[PDB]
Amino acid sequence: DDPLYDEAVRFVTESRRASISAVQRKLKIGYNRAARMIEAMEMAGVVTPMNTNGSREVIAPA
Amino acid sequence: DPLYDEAVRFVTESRRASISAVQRKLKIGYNRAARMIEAMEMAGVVTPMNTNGSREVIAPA
Amino acid sequence: DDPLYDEAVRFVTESRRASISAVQRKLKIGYNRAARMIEAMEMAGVVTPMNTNGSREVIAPA
DNA sequence: ACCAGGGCAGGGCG
DNA sequence: GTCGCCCTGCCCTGGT
Repeated sequence: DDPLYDEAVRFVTESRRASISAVQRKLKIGYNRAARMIEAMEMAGVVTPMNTNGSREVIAPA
Repeated sequence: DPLYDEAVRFVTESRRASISAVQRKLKIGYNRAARMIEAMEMAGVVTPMNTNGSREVIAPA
Repeated sequence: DDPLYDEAVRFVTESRRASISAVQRKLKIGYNRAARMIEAMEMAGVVTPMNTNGSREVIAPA
């Protein structure tokens, strides 16, 4: 539902970075907003769940 | 970034170009500090990273 | 004026270890928080600046 | 009442 | 074992 969602998924899948932090940097948005889009990406199988140390890997092809 | 000149002044005086040093100095987060180091690199104030990961400051103090 | 500064100073001066990492572990604080306090100790003459070889020494007595 | 980003601790690396 | 720095996620300030 976020206007930036499509752009966030593009960034994530092109850059191969699945971090909330990286999205915040690229789109100049806050933690809550970026976290929600990442959670949507997880919910939609674009991005992995995080492992114990918080890192995720990009599922979707670029 | 409105703090760009301050960051430039900091690195050119200290000769330190770590993201973290700038982040602490300017009381800012990692993302904003990284962005500023990137701007300094694009403006020739500091070098890009070498093999290990360290930058040199090119601008005079 | 970090609340934990005096505590950090007592640990550094007792241990003779002027290290950001040792303070992190001793106090259970983040890297930047510990680094800020080491920097503060440098400016106050409690520890030396970082040497060109990396190292730091404690100046102040225990 | 909103919301970017700075407060926090620390894992993963050279 | 040790070190410092990059970059992370999570929590809550700061602000016109």
